[PDB]
Amino acid sequence: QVQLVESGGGSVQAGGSLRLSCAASGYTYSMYCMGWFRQAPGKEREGVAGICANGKAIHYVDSVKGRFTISQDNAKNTVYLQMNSLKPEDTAMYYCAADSRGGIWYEQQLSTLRYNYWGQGTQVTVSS
Amino acid sequence: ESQPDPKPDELHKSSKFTGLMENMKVLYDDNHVSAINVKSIDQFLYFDLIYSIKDTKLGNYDNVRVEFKNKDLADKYKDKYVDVFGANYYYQCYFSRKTCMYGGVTEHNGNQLDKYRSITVRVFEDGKNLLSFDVQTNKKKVTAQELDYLTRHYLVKNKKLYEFNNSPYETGYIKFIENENSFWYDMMPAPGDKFDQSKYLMMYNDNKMVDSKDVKIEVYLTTK
Repeated sequence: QVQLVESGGGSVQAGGSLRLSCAASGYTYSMYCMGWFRQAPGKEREGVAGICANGKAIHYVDSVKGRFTISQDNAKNTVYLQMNSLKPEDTAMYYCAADSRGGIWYEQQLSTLRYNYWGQGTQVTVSS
Repeated sequence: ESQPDPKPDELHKSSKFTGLMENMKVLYDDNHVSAINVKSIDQFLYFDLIYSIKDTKLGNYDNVRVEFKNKDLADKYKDKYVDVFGANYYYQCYFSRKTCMYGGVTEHNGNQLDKYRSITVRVFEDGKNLLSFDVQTNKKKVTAQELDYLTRHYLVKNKKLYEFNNSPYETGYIKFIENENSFWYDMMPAPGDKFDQSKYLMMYNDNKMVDSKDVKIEVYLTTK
């Protein structure tokens, strides 16, 4: 059984930085996709960043382009999210997702459909 | 009778495909449905059948929608115990846990072999035979799809038939010979920056079969 355990969430201030980490375990095979999603109370779950095919395909949602960086260490089987220039808008529960199905699904590549495995998330807070 | 061989400039050129070849690659890189002696449990549209087949390895599907060229093919296999083997897709799999494929269905009964049968692939690069290798099946009648998958799956590993962005090879077709008669498939995507997985795999929806004893396979690639 697959397990995703996020960490590194915190309570920062406008213009601060956080680095999310997720420890993936329980499969022994290679994951094709790994990504970061976020959801606030009220709003639907949104895909933020993705990294697929040994890091060959990185996608970001427009509102985090240039501020967030997804990255991967295959040695550790960890995925990271460097979150710079944080804003109140970024306040949410952040979830790591994974998937073993291949391909770059045009425009569906950061949808929840793209991923079958999910962690329980880590809270992020950004205060004005 | 025999299908004629590719005319000049009939074959898709990989240099004229400007999209991500990854989406072709992942169809033959460890991506396949396989099941023994199963019967359909349901049906969505008139030209498909649904099987309860569990992805034991990765758990990406519990049900498989097998899509045929016509109603007759579906009607034929509806209540039959069959074996399923083919390349599946998820992106734009229309099925209102799930995955789609085309054809890849053969009657189980009277089609099994006591032991596995070997078919030698002869691989040509710019006319020269540099590589040969066997594929194996346990079926007297086996789908061209099954053989095609097995061949390309091999070639994706060793010779990098397909890569994330583009192929080392400009053109490629896989040819099936039975006695005199033959047919072939273009292994390269249509030109443009849009590759439709579902559209490409639809070539398998005729459920074309060959005798595993008589069939020879030839792969003709050209370089850049």
